[PDB]
Amino acid sequence: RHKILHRLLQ
Amino acid sequence: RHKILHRLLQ
Amino acid sequence: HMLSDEQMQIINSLVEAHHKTYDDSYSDFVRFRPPVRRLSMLPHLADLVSYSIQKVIGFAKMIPGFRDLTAEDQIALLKSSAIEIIMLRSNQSFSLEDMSWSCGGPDFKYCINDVTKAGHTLELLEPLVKFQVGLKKLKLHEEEHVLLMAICLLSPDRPGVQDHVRIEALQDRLCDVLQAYIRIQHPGGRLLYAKMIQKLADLRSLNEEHSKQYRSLSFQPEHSMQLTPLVLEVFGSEV
Amino acid sequence: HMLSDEQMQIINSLVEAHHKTYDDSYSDFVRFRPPVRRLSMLPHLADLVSYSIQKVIGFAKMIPGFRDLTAEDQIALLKSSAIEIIMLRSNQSFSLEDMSWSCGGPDFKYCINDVTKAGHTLELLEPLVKFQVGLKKLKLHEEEHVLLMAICLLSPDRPGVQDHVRIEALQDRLCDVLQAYIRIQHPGGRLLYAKMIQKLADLRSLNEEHSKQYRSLSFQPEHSMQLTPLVLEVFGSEV
Ligand SMILES: C=C1/C(=C\C=C2/CCC[C@]3(C)[C@@H]([C@H](C)CCCC(C)(C)O)CC[C@@H]23)C[C@@H](O)C[C@@H]1O
Ligand SMILES: C=C1/C(=C\C=C2/CCC[C@]3(C)[C@@H]([C@H](C)CCCC(C)(C)O)CC[C@@H]23)C[C@@H](O)C[C@@H]1O
Repeated sequence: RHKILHRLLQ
Repeated sequence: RHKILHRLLQ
Repeated sequence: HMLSDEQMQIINSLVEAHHKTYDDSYSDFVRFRPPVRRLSMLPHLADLVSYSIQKVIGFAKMIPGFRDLTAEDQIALLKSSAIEIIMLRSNQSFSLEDMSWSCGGPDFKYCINDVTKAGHTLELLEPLVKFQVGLKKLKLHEEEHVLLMAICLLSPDRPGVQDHVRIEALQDRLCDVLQAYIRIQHPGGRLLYAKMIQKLADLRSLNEEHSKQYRSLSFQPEHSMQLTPLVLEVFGSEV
Repeated sequence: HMLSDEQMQIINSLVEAHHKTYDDSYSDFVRFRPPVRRLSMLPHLADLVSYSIQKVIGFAKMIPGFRDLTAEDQIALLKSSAIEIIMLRSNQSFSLEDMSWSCGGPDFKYCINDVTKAGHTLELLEPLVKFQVGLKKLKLHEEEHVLLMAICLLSPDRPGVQDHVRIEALQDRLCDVLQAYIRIQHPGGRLLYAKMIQKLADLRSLNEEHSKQYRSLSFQPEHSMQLTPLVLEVFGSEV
């Protein structure tokens, strides 16, 4: 899902 | 899966 | 009357288990991400809780009868009680004088305020400190404290438990030891037992509230990324 | 000839992006779990890499044209290059004198040996240091260094990439800027460009080797529990 990468990429 | 809990519980 | 050998051996196992999983000097705390006074305290407290879970697990494996349970039930018991076992063992560092958990210099002394910076509200912290105060006042013997933790951990009333019959029995045998001990070894402990069970109920509520607040913290990746794999695994809903 | 405005603006964006994501004092390193000399250095290096990924992401979002890519391709590019971008930016802290990455007192100075205590072998570390040495000797200008990172990040030759046509184009425009810059602003840089591209190939091999060693470290929960959510997400195979 990449929850963190998504959020950080704004 | 609880990979960590399993391993720690030996 | 007087305790039996088996009863006394159970006490020996638990006291030693606790001694082997709880450092009163808290020297390991320096290996934790430093505390900092958005949720500046989360990294340190996450490491503190993560370290503590590891310790609760070590103590658990030494509770007589626990390791015989299926790995599935061991996990079910750990996951649902971990948070409560932690609040219980933390009482050893709590101080009625300053209403805080004192584990080190100015750095490792935790106040309600500090926990606020970990993403938690008074909705939880108020009862927690209130619980810590009440429990401290019971001046439990190390033996009663260790039994209260083993009893809390073997609560068959946990979601996901299967063999809730054998768990039920194990908790009962411990409850028997605690009751006998208080009666035989603790002067003026006529009401004690009843008070200790009441503490288990307060823990359920604290557990519930913490779970709510944790869920929110958990759904925000910017925050969840600050937790540790173990903390994420034990407090997560993936069962 | 001479650079164009667009070409010069791209250089301005990248240099500033890097300045905004790379502290030469390394003051944040104290917030990392302390280093310790089984895999005693893993906690500190995990935090160092995790912190660094966050920085690579910040720099990435400022690479001209990157943010226009689909979130899926941004993630695909980050996940496969992150490790290489990290080895590249780390060169700024590497020292040919002591053959180490010097970021602080005795604590934040990293030797091949220290990385060994994070679960990695010479199979990786030898080429890494060898790569660090060769790259350092190219005495790149901050502008060429920042371009080399943007170019490495926009390699369309990454697993999981979709719009490998637009990515391909973006990398090309950057390659054009780097080439022009070297020719126009870097005296004696006739061979440079060719040497810099060769460095990208060395990174692929380093990337491959690191991936192997990481997989092993990753499959052992006693070790994986020491990593961070972000590190687990970026180097994980769940795409
Ligand atoms: C750990 C231990 C100690 C203190 C416990 C505390 C003080 C700080 C805040 C804590 C950790 C409460 C927090 C509500 C829990 C927050 C965790 C999280 C952010 C993941 O939701 C629960 C118990 C509290 C120190 C020592 O007694 C060992 C013990 O073992
Ligand atoms: C990070 C940065 C720095 C150094 C990089 C190093 C030195 C220690 C060991 C590292 C982190 C190598 C390790 C093979 C990677 C191990 C990671 C893991 C354990 C998860 O598999 C890759 C690059 C090396 C410091 C500073 O330059 C910022 C930069 O950004």
